[PDB]
Amino acid sequence: NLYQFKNMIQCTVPSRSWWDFADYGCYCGRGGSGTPVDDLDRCCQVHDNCYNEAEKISGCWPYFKTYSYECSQGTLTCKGGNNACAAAVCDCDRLAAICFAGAPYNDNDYNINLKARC
Ligand SMILES: [Ca+2]
Ligand SMILES: [Ca+2]
Repeated sequence: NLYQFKNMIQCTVPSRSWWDFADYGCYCGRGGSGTPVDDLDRCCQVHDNCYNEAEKISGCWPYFKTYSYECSQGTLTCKGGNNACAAAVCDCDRLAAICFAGAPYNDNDYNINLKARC
């Protein structure tokens, strides 16, 4: 569920306010298309793709379905016992939260002119 994803980003990118990822590049935030603007945007692109794949599981609604996970220090894990939809959504969220921590965040890529730049 979105709340859990938020908590994962809060946990993997402590130095950046969690809400900074909501409207970044061509893919971070509601929807997305075009060529990713940088590595962070590519992380979002793959996350978007990941959710699309999870949605193929009947009745699997990524923003809603809750899953079991833990985030402590140097660990972010999806726990067992998650059903197929929760396991797929947790992995998409875990891997994106991690990927976000590997990419430079460029303030020039926040809230861009989508028509011109994507
Ligand atoms: Ca998106
Ligand atoms: Ca925007």
